This record gives sequence, C-alpha cells and structure tokens, in this order.
Amino acid sequence: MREIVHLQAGQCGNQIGAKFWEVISDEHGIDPTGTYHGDSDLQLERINVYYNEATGGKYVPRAVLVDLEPGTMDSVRSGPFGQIFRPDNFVFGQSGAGNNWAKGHYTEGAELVDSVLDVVRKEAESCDCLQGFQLTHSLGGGTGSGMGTLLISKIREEYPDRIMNTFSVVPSPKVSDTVVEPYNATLSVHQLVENTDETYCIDNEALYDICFRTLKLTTPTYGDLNHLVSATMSGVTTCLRFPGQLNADLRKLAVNMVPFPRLHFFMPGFAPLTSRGSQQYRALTVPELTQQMFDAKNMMAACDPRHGRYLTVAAVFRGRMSMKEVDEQMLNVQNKNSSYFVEWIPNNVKTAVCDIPPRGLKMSATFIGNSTAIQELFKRISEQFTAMFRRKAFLHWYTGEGMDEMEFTEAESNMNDLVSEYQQYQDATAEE
Amino acid sequence: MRECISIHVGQAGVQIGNACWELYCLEHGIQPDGQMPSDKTIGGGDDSFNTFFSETGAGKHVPRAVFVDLEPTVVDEVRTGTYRQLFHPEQLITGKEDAANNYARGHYTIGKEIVDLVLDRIRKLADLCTGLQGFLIFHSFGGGTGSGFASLLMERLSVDYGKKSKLEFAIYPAPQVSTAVVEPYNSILTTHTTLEHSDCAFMVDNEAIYDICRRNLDIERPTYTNLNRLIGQIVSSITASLRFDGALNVDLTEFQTNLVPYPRIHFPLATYAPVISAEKAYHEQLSVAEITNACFEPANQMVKCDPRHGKYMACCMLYRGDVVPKDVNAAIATIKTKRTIQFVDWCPTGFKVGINYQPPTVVPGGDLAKVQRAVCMLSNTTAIAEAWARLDHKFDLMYAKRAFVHWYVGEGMEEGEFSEAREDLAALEKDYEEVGVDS
Amino acid sequence: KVLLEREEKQKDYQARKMHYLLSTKQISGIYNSPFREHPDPWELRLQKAK
Repeated sequence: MREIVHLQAGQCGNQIGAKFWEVISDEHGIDPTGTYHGDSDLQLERINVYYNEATGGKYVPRAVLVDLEPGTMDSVRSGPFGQIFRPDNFVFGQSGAGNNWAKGHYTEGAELVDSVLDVVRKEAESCDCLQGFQLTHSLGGGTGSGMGTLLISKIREEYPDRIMNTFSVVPSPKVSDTVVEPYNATLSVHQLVENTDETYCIDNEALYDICFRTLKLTTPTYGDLNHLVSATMSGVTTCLRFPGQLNADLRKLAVNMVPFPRLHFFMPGFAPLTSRGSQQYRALTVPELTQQMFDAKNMMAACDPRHGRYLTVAAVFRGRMSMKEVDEQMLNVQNKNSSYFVEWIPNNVKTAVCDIPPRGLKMSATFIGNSTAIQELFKRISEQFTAMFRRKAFLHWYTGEGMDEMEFTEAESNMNDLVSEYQQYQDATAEE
Repeated sequence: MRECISIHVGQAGVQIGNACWELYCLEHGIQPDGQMPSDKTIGGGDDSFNTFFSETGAGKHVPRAVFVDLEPTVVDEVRTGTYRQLFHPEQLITGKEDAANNYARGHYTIGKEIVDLVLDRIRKLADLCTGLQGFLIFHSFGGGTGSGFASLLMERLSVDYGKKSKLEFAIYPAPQVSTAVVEPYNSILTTHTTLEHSDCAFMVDNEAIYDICRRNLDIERPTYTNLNRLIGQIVSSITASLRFDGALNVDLTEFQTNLVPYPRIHFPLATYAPVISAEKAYHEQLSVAEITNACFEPANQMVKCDPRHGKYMACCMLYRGDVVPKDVNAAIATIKTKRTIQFVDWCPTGFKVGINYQPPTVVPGGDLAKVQRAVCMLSNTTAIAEAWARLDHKFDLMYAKRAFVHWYVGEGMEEGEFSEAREDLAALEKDYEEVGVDS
Repeated sequence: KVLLEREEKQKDYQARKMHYLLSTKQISGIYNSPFREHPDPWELRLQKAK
C-alpha cells in the first residue's frame, strides 16, 4: 500500500541515513538480526511503509545507497546494524568524486547511473502505489550534490506525480570543508529550484552551537548531529507512520506550506533540547514548548529569522495534551508579535498533534516553518560566487571536463533573480 | 581500489622509499621476512594492507615501488641490508654509469639507454594492481640521477597516462647552505619539466629541517636518518585516509582537486606538527588549537619564507589521531579572525577536515615520541615566490660568463635551453606576482 | 582616429592581466582544448607583454 521509498547519497548522507534507520529500528523494536522484537500495537500495521514483507516476519529496509567511493560501504556495513540492509543497493563506483560536481555528474554519472535507475524502478514496481521519494544528501562534495540532483531529475521525469523532499546540507562561510564549495552550491541550487518539489536546509555549525550552549556535551561529534537530524525526520514522518487524531502527510504540507514553487525552502527544528542534568528538572507543558519552538535559540539556523517576516508555519506535535492550548498560544503570539509575520495573510501557523508519543520520550514536537531567514545565506553565496568568478579561480578543473562557463553565468543570473524575488516579497506591503 | 605506485630515483629517493616502507611495515606490524610469523602473540596487522602491499597465495607481502638508480653503489648498500628478503632484485635496477649531479649526460647519453626496462617494470606493476589513483615519484633537484632521469621518465608517463595523478617530491637547494655547485644548473631545467608536464609539486629543503631539529629536538649531532623519518611521517600523514578510514576520509583526488587553483600555481607549503622529541612530549599539554596556530609559524615551515610577505589563496587542513571536531571548529574560528595571518580579498574560507581514527605510532630507536594526535597543513601562498627569484638571480649571475657550460655543450644539448627556461621562470614569477596582487 | 588608436591600445593592457591566465600548461586549460583551438585573436592576447 502507501509506502515511501528512501534514497541515499553522499558519505554524510549515507551516515545520517544509517543513523535514521538505526533510530527507527530501535523505536519500532527491531533487533539487529532482522526479526521483530517490538511490543507495541501500531508498530505492526503501518510497519510496511519503510520495510517490506518477507518470510519469517523478517522485514527488510527500503533504501538505496548510491556512492562513488567503496570505502563508505565498508564503514557503514561494519556497524551494529550494517548487516541488515540489502547489499545489492550498495552501488559504488571505482573513482572518487574529488569534491567535483561537474566531473562527478559527467564521468561518474553516465555508466553508473543505469544500475541505480534499474534498482529504484524495480523497487517502485515491487509495491502497488507510492507517494514520494526521500533522499538525504549533502551539498559538500561531488557525491551527494553531484548525483542526487540527477537522480531527482530522472525520477521526476519518469514519475511526475511524486513527492520530492530532501534534507540537503547548506554550507557556511564560518565552517567550510571544500574550497570550491560555493561553486557546487551554486550549481546545486539551480537544480533544487528547477526540478525539486521541496527542500529542507541543514547546517552543522548551528547544531554545534545548539549542543554547546544548551545540551552541554563533553565531546560533541557527528554522531550527535546524526541523532538530532534522525529525530527531526522521525518527528516529520510520524504524521503518516503513526496516525493520531489530526494526521497529515508530506504533500498536504508541501502544498499548504509553499506559496510559490520558486520558494520551497524550509526551517526545521525540535523542541526539547536540554542538558543532561536538566532532564530530571523540567515542567512538561504547552507554553514552554511554544516558547522553544518560537525562539531563535532553539532553531538550527545559522541566521536570524527576526530580520524578516514569518511566511508560513506548521506546528507538528507528538503526544497527548490538548487542542485548545495550541490555538490560544498561536492567537496570542500573532496578536503580540504582530511584526514578525506577514500581516496580509492571517493564521500562518498550522496545528498538528500526533496522539502516539515516541518511544523513550513522552513529549516531542518539531518545528517546520519557512521564515525570512535564508536571504542572507543566498546573498552571501551570490557575493562569494561573484568574487570567485570575477578572476575565474579554480575553473580549469571544471573546464577540462568538457562543460563550458555559460552554465555559471545562467546560474548566477537565476540566483540574482531569486534573491531579488525574495527581497521584494519580504516587504509584502498591504497596498501602495 | 585505492592503490598507488611509488617511484624512487636517485640515492635520496631510494633512501626515502626505504624509510617509507620500513615505517609502513613497523606501523602495520609487517615482519621483515615477508610473512606473519607471530603465531604465539599477535600485535596487530588485521587491516587493509592492499593499498601498498600485496597478498600472495602463501601469505606473503610484496612491496609495490620502483627502485631505479644509476650508481650501483646505492643498490648494493640496500642489498646488503637486513630488508633484502622483502623486496625483489628485479625492482632494483643497477647501472654502469651515473649522472652524479649532471643533467646533459643523464638526460641524453645515459637516460635513453635504460627506458624500455623501467617502462616494462612499471607496466607490469600497474597491471598487477586493480585501482590506480596517483604516483609517488621521489627524486631530487641536486642529484643528476634524480633530475634528468626523473624528467625523461615523467615526460613519457604523462603522455602514456593522462587520467592519473602525477605528484612530485624532491629537495630544494637552500640559498644559504648547499652540497654541490651545479645544483641550479639542473634545477632550472627540472623546474620547467615539472611545471609544464606535471600536476602538483611539493618542495622542501634541509636547512629548515636542521633549524627545527636543533630548536625542538635539541640535537647537536644531526644525521640523514631523522631527515628521512620526518619526510616519511609527512607522507604517511598525507596518505592516511587511504590505508585506513575515519569520520571524513580524504583521498588523493579529494585534496589534489582543490590544491591546484591554477596549474601554474601548484607548489603548496607543507607543515608537519608536532615535531618534538621524547622529552618534548611528556610535560606539554597538547590540544588542536595550539598546534594549528603553530602550523602557521614560519619557524616550523620546511621552506624558509616569511608568510607575512604575501597572503594565502588555497589551504588544505589534515589531521591524524584522536581529534575532536569541536576543537577543529574552535581553531578555525580563532584563525579566521587573526589579523597577523593575511589572505586574499576573494577567498573568505577554504580547508578540509580529515579525521583519522588510527593514531600515529612510534619506532624503537627513533626520536619521535608517542603523540595522541598529529596534524599536517598544505597551504598555497605567494610569499614563497622568493625562492624562485633567488634561483633566477643565481642562474643569471652564473650564466652571464657561462660558468661550467662547455661541458654541457660538448655532451650535446642546445644552449638556448637556458634562455627559455629563464624566460619561463620569469613569466611564472610574473604570474605569481599578478595573482598575489588583489584588487 | 585617436579613438581608433585607443581601441588598439585597448588590446595591449589586456595582455597585462591575462598573462597570468595563460591556460595552456599540462595541455589542459580553460579557453583552449584539443577541441577548442590554440591561442587565437582572443587567446593570442593572453601571452603578450607586461
């Protein structure tokens, strides 16, 4: 029935996908062997969304791992849950991307792409009817950004009537990993705005700041980031995995949340982010959660939403509390903080409560909203791209592949158009 | 898979390869016999040794490297060593005549005699492998064997394999101290070949090694062994994510793609740390920020150049050992706001994150102590262009009266080779100056 | 005609800057290629005086 096909790309994408799979297995009660060790009721009925029915009750994962380097599959397979996946899906090449988008898209994106199209087509045909495809990758390298866009384009061309949601990692000038990262980001944003339904922004620096100043961890590492993003996606996906009173799906969000197709970016966030010693001293209530979902300290942004106006907001809850509190909190927020959202469109916050609490935690609530906080990222990316493209540095590598330079020109023209559009929609005046 | 072939030309190249191979065998627990005799007490070795070594049907390891030299004395010196049972005699090609700091003979009358043999050797070695990424060519600019032969062989390897990385590692004639006199004669001709026919070139000298050893290791009696040990540690750190894994693996291609802003400018500045002795590694708290800041100090650079004279365009950051990302982020935040460090007005940021879970090991009898983590830096700055300027000035002053030129004339080579080499170096220096100039 | 001379002068200071953008080394550059020609009225200017 209604299932979701999951896709993998990039080493960071691979590790975050593996962490998400481990988290969902632990919360739904799946042993590392592959059988079922759960003790719940809703963990059997709708369990087929991410699994597949097989003999002996041994559910199998549904996620295709696509990469160019064989060293990632060895690492992810040696983990405690790396023996449960399908080795056939581990389609890896012989040559690395070298953090090159053009080279990875041209050379390592021609003779290897056929296998992954074949396997994803087989997986789609294996089920009766589908909804959408989830791909978790990063823009930091020629692996995630290099072929994730191509795969999304191919699946959109083949199956237009599907959901294209992704959680790509946005770069940051303060925290970099690639010298040519602005080039790859500029190339990827064009595909993200041309052939993608929706996209969520992911920043490592903001999560590092969040954990350092709130969680107060001794040695924060990428594992913590993977845990947080896995919890984020789990809260996002619990609307369909565990139906409650007011259930929702991805497509209703994507329609109600995106006013214009050219602006499909969002802002995720999770509410209960506390230190280890503060877990035994907390008051579980609605106003605290509302403050932590509204404040800029808890969101995972490397930016400030207060510089602009809120466009569209969805409050997705997961627990057993009430319905009146949410609406009254939203009403008094819109009445008091009237200068932080668009006055032209009232009621910009959506109510959504999942009656099924998560495993291991009683109260959980994520934040999905599209505030005016990405324009500074876009403008700084445009400025740095123009700075690099003026004297044309680090350009011989891309030119030697075969592709010309007009692609950069059209990409930057599109970015200028998009940022102009964003800035002239930020000041959405009522009238003249 | 990630498998590379090492090339060793000249005595310096051969001894460097020996140091690298012995470091690899000691770090991987590989016994000198070639098999695994540790049947009573194991001490490691269950890893991916296929990157450098090869596994036979009987449990034997065959090194994959090229040990070619003209003077048979070095081949004999290595042959009478204790590691003779590891490699194969077919890989150590002898020779009747040697260049010995001479290019013309070594490029025309000696080089062209042994070509088909080494080409067949390297073809067999490449066929023995599955995945090839780059090469490890070890030579020197002062040595005649390591200049003419290196040039003539790489000129053929480039035209035979255009899709494979061509690295470079050699020694620079220090402006203060030198071993011979005709060193710039060979250097001026080798630089053109390495610039217009290779992708990346790494340059170091010995005076800086002497200064750092007497300053930190505090040795009054230096020797070549520690010099080779430092270079071997550098090479091992560079290719650390290949033999092993980590949080963010950094392969050869991954960094070399960004290390070349322009194939004119492919001369990075390596900096190893910590370079300390045993007593220098006991009562000294070591974190990431301190060593990263020390990496930018001119005293710790292996090239005698003040970084404050120019600015940086591209930077490559590496690590090895138990490194925590928060310390890396803190160090990045510290250095990005440092006013002493200069950089161009166009590249706000650039560096890499290589996290290696395997800590660096030690050697019994060496000088390096047991450090929990290591770090290496490959930056690109225009302040290093002074070395080429001094080399050009020396060449001009020693070419005006044609000192020691009649020998090369008699050997057979066109005397213009000096003129276009000089003008190519001048144009390269002009390009470096123009790039170093901001808006 | 002095304007035309300026136009001719507008070709030489070009050779000043793009001397450092001569992308011909390694037989792998930006403007040139085995398919897109050797220095030509545009790229011939990338090699000239200071």
